This record gives sequence, C-alpha cells and structure tokens, in this order.
Amino acid sequence: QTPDQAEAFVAKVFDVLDSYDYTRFGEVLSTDLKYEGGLQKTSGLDNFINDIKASTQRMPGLQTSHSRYRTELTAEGTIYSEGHSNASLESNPGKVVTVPMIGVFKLDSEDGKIKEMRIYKDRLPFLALH
Amino acid sequence: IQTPDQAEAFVAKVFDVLDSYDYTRFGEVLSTDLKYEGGLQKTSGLDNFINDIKASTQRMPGLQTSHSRYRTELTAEGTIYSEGHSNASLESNPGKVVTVPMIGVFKLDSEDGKIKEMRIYKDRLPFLAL
Repeated sequence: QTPDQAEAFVAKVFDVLDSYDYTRFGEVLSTDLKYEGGLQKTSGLDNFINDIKASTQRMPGLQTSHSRYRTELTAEGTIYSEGHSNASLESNPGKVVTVPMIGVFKLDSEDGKIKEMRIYKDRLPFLALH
Repeated sequence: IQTPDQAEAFVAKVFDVLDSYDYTRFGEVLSTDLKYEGGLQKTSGLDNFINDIKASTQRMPGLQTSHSRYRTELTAEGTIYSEGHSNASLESNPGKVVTVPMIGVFKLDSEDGKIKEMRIYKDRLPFLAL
C-alpha cells in the first residue's frame, strides 16, 4: 500500500497490455473489469479483450507504449497514474504520436487485480496513423 | 479546506467561472503562474491560459461549454482528482450536446488556496461532430 508500489504495478499492467499477449490479461485484470476509455465502455475482461483485438485489425502493425511520470495512492486504494501514451505503425516507425494520459485504477480486495480501469487521453492526435 | 466534498464544491465553482468565459474572474480561483495542460495544449502563467481560451471562442464562435462532477478525491499531498463530464454545444444547433468523460488534476498553492497546476484529460475526437 505505497505510491511507489502502485507505479511499479501500473508499469507491469501496461507492459502486459502493450504486449497484446491476451492470455496474460487475466493475470493483472479482474474478470468483471469495468473499463472506460472516453466513449468506449466494457464490462468483463472478455469484452475488454475483444475491443483491443478489434483495434489491432483497425490499425494492423499498431505498436503502443506507456511511460509513467507521476503516481499517487489514496486512502480508498485508488491509483491515479499520470503518464504518456505512445502509438506507432510498424509500416512507419519513428513517426510516434504521444499524448499525456492518466489512469484511474481501483483494485479488487482479494486477488489484487484491477476491477475498475478508466483511461483519459485525447484520441484525436492518433488520427495521424489512420 | 481539506474534505473530499469541499474539494468537489471548489472544482464546481472553478468550472463555473471557466465555462462563463468571464476572463477577468479567472485570477480569483487560478494562480498567476498557472501551469495548465490539456492534451497537446500547455500554457505557463494565467495570462497565456486566458489568451488560449479567448483563441478557442474565435475558433468556434457560439460555443457553449458546461462541466458536471461525479467523483472527486483529495489526497495527503493536497492534490484534487475530480472525474466528471465535459459538455459542448453550438448556439447554431442548441439541444444537440456532445458529452465525454473527463478528469481534472488540480494542485493548490500553499498560501492563497488558488490552483497552480491544472491538468485536464478528455478525448477531443467526439467534439468533431460540431
């Protein structure tokens, strides 16, 4: 239950997400994950997984990375991790779109996985890839 | 000035002044050295912030904006994390509102209790419908 422990966890979480190893999502994400990314909402890990699978077809050769810069853990056990979201196409690497982003995470009592994940970034700039 | 409901109440007042575009009254709740960050927009000092919103009113004349809070949290460090919704509408076509989730990260000044750091995360893509 420390702010540095939280950032460390967030890093690992994005490492699995950015790797697109869909089988390892269950590891760090709850089965009933309430995800919210702008006007995208998903209940359950299964629907979340299919929504990212959808995104890999929409932009094939999509490469994404996240970098933390400021994390904070609250009394309620809510992680607020400000960072940066990066995206690029295998076709044209070294054209990278980068936007500030914040993750709001709430953990599950028993397993220590993420039951609530809300990601706020401006998605407009990533249009330079489509 | 240190309970979660007191914070939300302050955030509400702040957005009330911003959404009113009474640029003279910004100094009231915003520090003179405000570091603002909204996606790819950054501004240092309240003066540059004010000119950046003035700029936006010319870019979209008849723009009407409102914000609604839904979940605020105050941390040990005195950082306000206020999750809410950002609404925009055109005088041209009233009754037609675009709404997106948004989060404010506010850090207050020790002495006056004004905002020295304001970082706003929302997806700007949906506002293209205007």
